[PDB]
Amino acid sequence: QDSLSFGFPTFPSDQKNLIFQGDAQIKNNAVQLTKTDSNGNPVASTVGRILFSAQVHLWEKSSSRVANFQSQFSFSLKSPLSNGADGIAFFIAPPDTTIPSGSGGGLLGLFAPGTAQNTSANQVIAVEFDTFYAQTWDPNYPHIGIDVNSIRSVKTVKWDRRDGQSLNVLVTFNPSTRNLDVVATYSDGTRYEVSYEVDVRSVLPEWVRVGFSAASGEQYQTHTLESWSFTSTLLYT
Amino acid sequence: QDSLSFGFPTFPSDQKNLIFQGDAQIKNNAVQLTKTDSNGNPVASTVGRILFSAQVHLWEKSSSRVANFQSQFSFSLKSPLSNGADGIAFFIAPPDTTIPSGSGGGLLGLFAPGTAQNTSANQVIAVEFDTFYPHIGIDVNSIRSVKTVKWDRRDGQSLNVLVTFNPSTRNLDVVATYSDGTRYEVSYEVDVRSVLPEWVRVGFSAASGEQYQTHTLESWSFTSTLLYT
Ligand SMILES: OC[C@H]1O[C@H](O)[C@@H](O)[C@@H](O)[C@@H]1O
Repeated sequence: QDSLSFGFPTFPSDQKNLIFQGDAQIKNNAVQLTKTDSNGNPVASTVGRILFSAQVHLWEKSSSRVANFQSQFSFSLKSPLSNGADGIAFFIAPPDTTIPSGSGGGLLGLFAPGTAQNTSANQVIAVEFDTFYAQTWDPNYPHIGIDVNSIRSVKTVKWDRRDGQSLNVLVTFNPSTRNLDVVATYSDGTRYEVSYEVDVRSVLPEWVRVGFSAASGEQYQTHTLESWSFTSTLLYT
Repeated sequence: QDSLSFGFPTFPSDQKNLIFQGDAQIKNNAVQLTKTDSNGNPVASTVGRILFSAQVHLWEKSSSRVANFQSQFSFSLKSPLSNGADGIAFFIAPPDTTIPSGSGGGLLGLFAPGTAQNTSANQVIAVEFDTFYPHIGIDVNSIRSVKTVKWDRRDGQSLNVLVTFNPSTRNLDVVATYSDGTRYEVSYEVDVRSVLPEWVRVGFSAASGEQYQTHTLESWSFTSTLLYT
């Protein structure tokens, strides 16, 4: 299809179009990407991801078209301790993507340790929310980063972690300008913006899958996806 | 998801979210449900169907919600014969639906002979365009339409159809038009909750028995959103 869109105002436990990987699962109408105990508390050494089953047509060589898309979502992080790790990320990757071996902790379940910074060995675009808890490639402060085939963000902006508070995020890609814009805000109006120019055609295959990934190494916290809407349409360029 | 939409203004041969069953395949940016030879002419004894990959959340028991959906599509039928058959149908069925053994010809690849008229043995809502007088029929768990209206078969002309379901009135409305303004309408009240499971798949089916014709799906757009009834 040239156009595709779907919306999850909440996440009921009766799911049919979500691909669950690692420890990801539904609890209390939300997606718990990282493992939680019976008390609903976060645990260490856990990784989880989800993908929408339908494949998205990102670009079409044949017609020289590239999709215009936007993903809107909300998440919250919680922990008994004052801070947590490691972070959550929205990502776009090849349809058959699976959790790489040894991609826990700071790798957010997105990259393999041996090729984490090798742009030629990866095909992925991600918007990460790093809670910088525990000191090496990205800035030494919590931030929102845009990753293009590397765990080392090509662009970042300072960010603030607030326990238990939902962050509303809007990610958009405009094929005529090639700008991938990210806007995140807390209910009180605190806003965070970061954008980057990138030609998705040279980074990802024509058909891709979209979803989220999160991980906790030694330090932990829950990475709870609360809502998610996505729309995409191929446009002539 | 509570809401889902997709649109195929055309059907390029590079598809990833379509489930092809029977002889259905893409040819010339269109879906050819029934088999065609090398020259592109229709042949006898052929059945084909396609379903969209992602399951549609039709209704939800917990929240007591039911989906408001719209399916807009266009197709054309061509046949050198004076009596092309058998027809094409838009249908909604359980996720694991497959072509029933012996469902060719008049059964349109939708029902099995033994239970084609046994409502209790089927779970499917379909809107058929039968050409073997020609008519538009609304099927609910049976090949025996709950109602039909007269229709005209125009060889090689595209018919634009809009099928909608309003959970508030439980009305399933069908509107079909030819490019000259010729209009056909038929409506039926039905509670989809009592007919289909909460999650379903949507697609099209077509077949030709001894008499034949091409069944070409040219475009298709679908949208669905759960609402409070
Ligand atoms: O094609 C016309 C006709 O051919 C055969 O007689 C059977 O397959 C029927 O079901 C079908 O209606």
